[PDB]
Amino acid sequence: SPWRLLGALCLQRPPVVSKPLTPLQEEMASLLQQIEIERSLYSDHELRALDENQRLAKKKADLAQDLEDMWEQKFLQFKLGARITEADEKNDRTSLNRKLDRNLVLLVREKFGDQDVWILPQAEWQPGETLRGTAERTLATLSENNMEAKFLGNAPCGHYTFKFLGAKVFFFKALLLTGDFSQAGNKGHHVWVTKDELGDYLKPKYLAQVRRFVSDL
Amino acid sequence: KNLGGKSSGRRQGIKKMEGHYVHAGNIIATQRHFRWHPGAHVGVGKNKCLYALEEGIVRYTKEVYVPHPRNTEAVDLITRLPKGAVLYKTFVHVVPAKPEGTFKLVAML
Amino acid sequence: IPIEDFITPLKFLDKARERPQVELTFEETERRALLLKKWSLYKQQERKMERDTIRAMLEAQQEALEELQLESPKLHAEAIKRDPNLFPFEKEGPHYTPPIPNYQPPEGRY
Amino acid sequence: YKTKPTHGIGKYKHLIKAEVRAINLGTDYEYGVLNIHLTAYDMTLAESYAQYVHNLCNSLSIKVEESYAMPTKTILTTHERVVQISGLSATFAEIFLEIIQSSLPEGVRLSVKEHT
Amino acid sequence: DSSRASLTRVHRQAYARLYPVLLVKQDGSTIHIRYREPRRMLAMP
RNA sequence: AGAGUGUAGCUUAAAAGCACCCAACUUACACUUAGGAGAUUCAAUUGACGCUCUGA
Ligand SMILES: [Mg+2]
Ligand SMILES: [Mg+2]
Repeated sequence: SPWRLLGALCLQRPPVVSKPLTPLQEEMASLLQQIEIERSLYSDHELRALDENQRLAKKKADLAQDLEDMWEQKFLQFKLGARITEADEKNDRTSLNRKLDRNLVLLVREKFGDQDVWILPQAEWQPGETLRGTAERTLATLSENNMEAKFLGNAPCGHYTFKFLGAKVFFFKALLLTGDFSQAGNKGHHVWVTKDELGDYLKPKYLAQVRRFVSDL
Repeated sequence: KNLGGKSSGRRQGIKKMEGHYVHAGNIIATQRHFRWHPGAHVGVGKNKCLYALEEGIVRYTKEVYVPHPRNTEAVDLITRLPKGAVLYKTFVHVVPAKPEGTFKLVAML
Repeated sequence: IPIEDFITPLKFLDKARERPQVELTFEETERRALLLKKWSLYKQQERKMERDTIRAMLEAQQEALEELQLESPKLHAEAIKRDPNLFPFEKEGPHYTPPIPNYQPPEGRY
Repeated sequence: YKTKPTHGIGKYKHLIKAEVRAINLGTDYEYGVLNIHLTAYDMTLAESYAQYVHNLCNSLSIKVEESYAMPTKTILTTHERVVQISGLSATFAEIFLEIIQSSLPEGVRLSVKEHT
Repeated sequence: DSSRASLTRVHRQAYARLYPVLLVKQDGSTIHIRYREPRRMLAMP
């Protein structure tokens, strides 16, 4: 059969910031402190705060509070980095800091002779190169950078075939350790998309189901 | 160099086979290890002998071995078996022939 | 060599008098016991999500090696092979802030 | 008895297995023993994530030999726990690894280091 | 879902108070670690 | 568009039994003990809401 040979790749950006908690979990958190405090056994912080002040009351009837004052001021001194570097930008969809809590995936625009399809990153292949080698080549053709992506195995993840002459696309999985994404305002249309906008850019039935094999969290 | 080993035979094994009529206290089968386990109306001595408790007819059957939970050796052999596995052992029963007594007319008072 | 740190410290015996007061009222025990049930239903839902994304993706990935089996008999005998690059595997977890500005990198360390 | 059809009805040692390199022979390719090192400075965060990968393996029928720990280093003590895994298929290799990736709580680092 | 095995408890019996001390390793990596005498701001060069 | 159809995860169960979730003893798993959430797709054996596939 005439096979148009297409290999492809969804990259998975690991989230660098842990998710905020849920209203039941913060009660599940604050309950988990109180039972832990009740089952603790005489820390030296409360030994030098409760046993001393009885004896400091003893010399006056005949300090640890100044220590804890030094620990509130440095907690307020060195201010925190932004967990949300998202609400300020809200339109920089090319940014690697587009969403810090979620899973992000490369997604660009390609143009065909008959189709104008927003696409997950693809490439043509030849049986001379291995399939894990095609996904190795996709890291540095359309991205034009010095990224460090990590594959796990050689097995595919998602297989949707469409015919015009026949064709198959093969979606593989990688993960960036770091990335030297030079010229992030490239000539392309790369968007890092969590989950809900993947149902917004990829409409047809062989592209509206990429979300079935990316990690849901 | 090989001295010892002049022990006689124990003469153990089945004394009353299948279908034999057996009174209470008759030793059914003497054994060295648990070859036959006791069943209905059959007791065990200290030396694993099987004596009969009622007057009846000896039957040998195969049923499911469920050991006692305090018998930690066999329970740790039970909990290594696969999920459909069922153990079986040969049991010795006595089917009691007589009833335990009748109601006889003593006197019209 | 069998040396560990599971051993309970000797200092955590003597002065066990710091909380001889373990008491709650009725309603504090009521609201906690409602929380343990609502968290019992919560993690049942969260592991129901992961039992979906494991099963459904394995459905797609076994149908992928079913599709790459039929349409290329020389290429599904190589997708089964193992990459020799996962032997020194290591990955940090997530954080609160992606790192910082430039500097200030200070502690006396002793 | 031997001559009866009920011979061997009570035998059981064939239901009990009373008594490693990378096993990739012809198609059935599987790893050897694995080790999963998890280091964190919280005993609460290291002990509790050692449970979940063990609960993830038990729910997927992956054989866990040891789940021991190596002792701490006084930097502040870093607690390290080892979770021994054997046997992953081709489809299982990426999927079983990515869920332990997608559940790392707070700054704990993974490992797929091996024996010795 | 990086909140799975972080909702925890010291499963020992002889243990002291453990305070949610925020630690930075070298670069602005604020990580909550239970540590005695609550500093709320820890760092290493 | 057509076919297969459809009890919570599974059931030659008929509102069931196993699987399943948390807590405590366990390094942990396991066991056990305390708790937890569950369904017959709606309308009269029949028809039309949902899923699987073969198509454009
Ligand atoms: Mg002899
Ligand atoms: Mg003799």
